[PDB]
Amino acid sequence: CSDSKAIAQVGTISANSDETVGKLIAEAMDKVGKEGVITVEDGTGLQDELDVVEGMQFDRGYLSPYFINKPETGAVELESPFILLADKKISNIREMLPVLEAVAKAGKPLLIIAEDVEGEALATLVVNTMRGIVKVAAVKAPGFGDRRKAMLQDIATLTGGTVISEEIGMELEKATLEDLGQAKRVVINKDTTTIIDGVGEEAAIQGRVAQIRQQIEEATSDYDREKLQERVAKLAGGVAVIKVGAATEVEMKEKKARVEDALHATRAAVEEGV
Amino acid sequence: AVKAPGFGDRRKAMLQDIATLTGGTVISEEIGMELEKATLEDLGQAKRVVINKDTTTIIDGVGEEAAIQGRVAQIRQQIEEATSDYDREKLQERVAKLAGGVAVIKVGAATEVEMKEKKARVEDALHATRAAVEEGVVAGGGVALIRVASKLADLRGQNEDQNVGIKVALRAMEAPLRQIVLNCGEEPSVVANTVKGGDGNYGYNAATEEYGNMIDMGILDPTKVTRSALQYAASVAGLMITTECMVTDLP
Amino acid sequence: NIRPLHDRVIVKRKEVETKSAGGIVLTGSAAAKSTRGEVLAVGNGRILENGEVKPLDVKVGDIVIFNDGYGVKSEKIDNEEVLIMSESDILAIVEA
Amino acid sequence: MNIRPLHDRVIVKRKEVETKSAGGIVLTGSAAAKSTRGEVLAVGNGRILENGEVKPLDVKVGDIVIFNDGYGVKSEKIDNEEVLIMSESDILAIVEA
Ligand SMILES: Nc1ncnc2c1ncn2[C@@H]1O[C@H](COP(=O)(O)OP(=O)(O)O)[C@@H](O)[C@H]1O
Ligand SMILES: [Mg+2]
Repeated sequence: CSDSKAIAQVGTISANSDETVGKLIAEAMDKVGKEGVITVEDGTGLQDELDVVEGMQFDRGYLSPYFINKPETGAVELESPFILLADKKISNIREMLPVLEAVAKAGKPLLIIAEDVEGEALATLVVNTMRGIVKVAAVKAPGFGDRRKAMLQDIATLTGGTVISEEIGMELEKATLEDLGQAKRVVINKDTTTIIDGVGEEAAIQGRVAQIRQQIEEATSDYDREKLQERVAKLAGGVAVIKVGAATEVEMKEKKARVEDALHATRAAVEEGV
Repeated sequence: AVKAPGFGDRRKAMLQDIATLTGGTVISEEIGMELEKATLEDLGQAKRVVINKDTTTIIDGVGEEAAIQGRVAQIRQQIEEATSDYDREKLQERVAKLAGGVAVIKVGAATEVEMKEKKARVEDALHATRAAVEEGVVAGGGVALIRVASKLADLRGQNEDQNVGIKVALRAMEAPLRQIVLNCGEEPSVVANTVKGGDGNYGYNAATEEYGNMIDMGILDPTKVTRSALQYAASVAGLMITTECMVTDLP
Repeated sequence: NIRPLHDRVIVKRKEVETKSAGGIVLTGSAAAKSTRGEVLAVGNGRILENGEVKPLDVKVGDIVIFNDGYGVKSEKIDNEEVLIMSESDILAIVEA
Repeated sequence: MNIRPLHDRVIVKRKEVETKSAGGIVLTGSAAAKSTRGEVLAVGNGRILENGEVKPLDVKVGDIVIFNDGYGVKSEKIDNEEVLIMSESDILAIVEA
């Protein structure tokens, strides 16, 4: 089962003769491929919806609301920012000069991804965007400790930065202006943080992709493949999410059930044929 | 000196509503400022303020119309939420105070049980007028549904069985009107006929027990409530007639 | 003006909580207040054993670094906030 | 903009934690290092005891010194690098070779 015509059809069959469900899955599978992830959520309006997010997008919010830039709706857009992650919580480490001044010497807007930010470090951060020395914003990292740190180094190679660890032979006060990665632009909201394009070699990315391929199977079969493919889609290609619409709450349970059924079937139909 | 509006986040959000209105700056312990370091620019200004035992009022405070409209535009994103009800009550409350004004209706009654009846009839009327305003109105007496049913008569489906589903709906759109008449203890059969014979807004007035123009007689259904009633019932009833089995716990 | 006695000097605090001097460093949240000062006026000297009058090594109008204990007391003179301290509380005298 | 320490007190610039030269070459990190070494800038006049006036501090300038970091040591910012100030009593040994 290959062509998107055939895919939409096997999708439609599992959907109990709903053509919309099949063609929509086909659209997602056509855009993000075999490996793109597709999710089903309860709906707002009465209509089915297919959203496509391309490039790197992960789930976390900005810790301080005052960082908002150009864009309304609390949108923060930063041009060519720099990202570094230390694994640790930053309150007392507020000194961190030599590194900031280096960034101060650069005169660029920063995008900051850390394990977490204490209110103490936050206050002086507010002062920087108001004062104008450097415009800077900071948002929290996506996951749990082991899972996040594994997907953090993945982000480092994307923007060409190097991960600094306090759990490693590297220090919070020690960083260089060159250690940071770059991106074309970044947009941050209450829920999601986004990087459009980072600057990195085609070599490091798929080199990193070839190494994770051995990690795809292992002993673990299905359960880490889920977050791993979750990670994989985010890093190179893109992820797709389908918001399933319904009129009433009881119909939502029926609509969603038919949608997940058809989804698994296309995957099965895709890999093993029909 | 007066206390802040509410418990946290109710209070803190309404300072920024209040702060931008009077053009002052909110002093927070959560940012790089503190109370002992403050400027006269951190202060807001107003023409007059009145405070009584229970109330505080600010008469025409001075802040840009640009900054004020900025806070309302930010609440537009706040208008659409997952909180549904009570979220809408307290959210517009902040907005109304900042731009418009507030209205409160006090329902009177002799006894507490009549109070529950009067206030309930008032809440229905409030939602209805609000809904009527935004989404428009159609002829009451359920005559809208009985009229749209007349317009859809030539409609057909994919198969013969599907046709019945279509016809079942139109017959069922008669129900509301036919029910109102029955509550008057009058022949529903006769009234349905005499209304279906005619067109447009011609309908039955149940209170005056005489026919006439629904719109001219001031009998109005907010279109939203009529649209909603039809949609929701069809969704669940459509699913409901599909039942071939039922599972439950034992007595 | 007033004159402190013995070994005690009366100093006017320099700006508080703003670290804005040194490096490229900007202003932070956590506060360290007034580690330096311009003084005002000084005492005659401290007696030691019998030391009688030994002139204090710090002259007047000099800007100095200090460690603030309770030995220094916060007073308000001439609508100005001032610190009274013992000369032993002065660490170093900075000069441009 | 040099800075002058008062009597008995010495001002010295710290020497950064050495990547371990002991067990050469095995390096320690990343953590603070107890100071068996240190540099200096200026020196106070001396300490007075019972008219004993000022005994010149036995430490000269440019001398490499070992010290214990106690409550007595303060951290200050001078142009560029920040340096620390202390009493001669807190200085233990001067390294010479
Ligand atoms: N005087 C009247 N004459 C005819 N129909 C009326 C009159 N007053 C109300 N109606 C109709 O009866 C319905 C009243 O609904 P009501 O019982 O108040 O709440 P709900 O809309 O939930 O049924 C409306 O659809 C309206 O068209
Ligand atoms: Mg099936």
